Amino acid sequence: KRNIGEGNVYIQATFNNTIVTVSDIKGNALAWASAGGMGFKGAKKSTPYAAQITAESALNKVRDFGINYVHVYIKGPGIGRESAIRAIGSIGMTVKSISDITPIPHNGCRPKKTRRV
RNA sequence: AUGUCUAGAGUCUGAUAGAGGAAGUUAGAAUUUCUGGUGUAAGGGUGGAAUCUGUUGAUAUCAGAAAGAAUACCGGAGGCG
Repeated sequence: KRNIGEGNVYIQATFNNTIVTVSDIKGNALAWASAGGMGFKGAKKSTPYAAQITAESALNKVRDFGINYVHVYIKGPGIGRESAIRAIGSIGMTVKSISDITPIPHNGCRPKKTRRV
């Protein structure tokens, strides 16, 4: 039984999966959840509905860590990232900032090759 | 074969644009690996799966260190050779 008050919620929303981590301001992780862990599999893992369920389950995991004050971090092009933020709002835990940490290189590390050569 | 001229072509003077070339320095983002924390059962991937990765602590997240390669935005019915 601890009280933190402040916190962060990281959300990675790629084309295959959604991962939601709830962590301190320092960044130390309190809990996490994922679409694969929420029982979905296959294309369901990347639908906006699965993102909504994953996020709200992640926060329900941490109902009793005495936090109501979060910074949202988003990366990835997934369709339902807005749904993740919307569900975080729907749970009633208030947000103070929304950010993106999507890595944009300065042209290094030549990427993968195209599909269907 | 020997002269003459300046409009062709050059030299000199002045102005000016440019990823032109070579050599020597420097930079940050991102990625990977390694080390140290938080934390748990998935991660990853496809039309759909599996191989693979992960309970020897993954993925995710925070901090530090190292190396390599390439230079987003400017940036195009551009510029130079």
